[PDB]
Amino acid sequence: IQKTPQIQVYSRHPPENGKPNILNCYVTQFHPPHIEIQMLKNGKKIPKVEMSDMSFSKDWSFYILAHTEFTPTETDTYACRVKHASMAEPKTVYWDRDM
Amino acid sequence: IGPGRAFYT
Amino acid sequence: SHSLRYFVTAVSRPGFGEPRYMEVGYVDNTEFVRFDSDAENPRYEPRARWIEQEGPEYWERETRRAKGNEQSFRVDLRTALRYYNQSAGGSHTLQWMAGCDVESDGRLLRGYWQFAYDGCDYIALNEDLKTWTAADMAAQITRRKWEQAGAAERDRAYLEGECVEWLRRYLKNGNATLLRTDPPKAHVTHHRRPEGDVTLRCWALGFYPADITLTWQLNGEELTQEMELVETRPAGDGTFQKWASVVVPLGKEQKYTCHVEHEGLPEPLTLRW
Repeated sequence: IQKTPQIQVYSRHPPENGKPNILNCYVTQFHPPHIEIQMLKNGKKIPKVEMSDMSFSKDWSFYILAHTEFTPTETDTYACRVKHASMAEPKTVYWDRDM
Repeated sequence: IGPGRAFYT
Repeated sequence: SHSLRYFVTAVSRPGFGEPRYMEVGYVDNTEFVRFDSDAENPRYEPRARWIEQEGPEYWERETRRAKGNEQSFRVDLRTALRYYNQSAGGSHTLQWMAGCDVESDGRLLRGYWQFAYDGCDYIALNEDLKTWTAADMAAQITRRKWEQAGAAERDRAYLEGECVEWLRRYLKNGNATLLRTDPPKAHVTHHRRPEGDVTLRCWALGFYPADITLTWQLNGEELTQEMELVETRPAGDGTFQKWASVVVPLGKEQKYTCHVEHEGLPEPLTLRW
């Protein structure tokens, strides 16, 4: 059995532009555990990204948290891109500050 | 403290 | 109630050496230990600051038990290939979860000792801690071997004995963080949508532990089918976040109330935009 990752992209504190913050990419519900996660700023890979240890849930699907420091602005766009063997394409999710 | 495996599947 | 749980994964990678073996230990919703065979000088390691108080014997002994477990899972992965007649070329994953739930009088409430193979239930110890449930044919082979060997009695000794005693002791030594409660800080945001109606989003932020109940009501009736929720998610600093939203007609937002229940609130919260 293979299951595709679910992805949430969100700040650790309420986003306000010009103020420093932490951007999270939370990847859940995938199986097998092989996965690649990249966080992006205006389409470019962010170099320092920290990854939590991976674990799994009640239903045995895995989960992991990636995060990086950031200061949001009006014009930069952030996203997280995930490659898993369950999908032909990598899946990109863009940060929406109201989600 | 964690669990130890004593028997094979 | 509180819990101590260990989450174990072995993943084979033919052509890229020995399988990867990992263990992660949790007390309730807090990870405190980890082991990773891919690391350099693979060692059981602190992942919480309260556990780093333990002397070198604790770490020596847990690194021994992880390394012994790793060898067992190497053999279990190849046994699976014979049970299921699978080529040695593909990658496969074997998972194991064991731990205990204890009421706060030190009395056990449920032990767990269960396995999965390539993402599906394989065998689990039942809640009597004496009998097994086997998912398929192959697992029934394991069941009968474990029945003849008296496996449940030994695994039950761990769940009833050292899993309860070490939990109780982790809770004392990590009291400051483990027996903290952080209430949610809640508020409702209002968003106009492009075809005339409104999203109201009820936020719960910075709470611990993770369990929480978030619901919307309209004139006192719960909106169980209409609500959208997100999975509860870590803020990354030890607390969690969640939100619930509803789509409501423009000009009728004040008829809707969001309700928050959490261990950190004496009374549930009712919020209204």
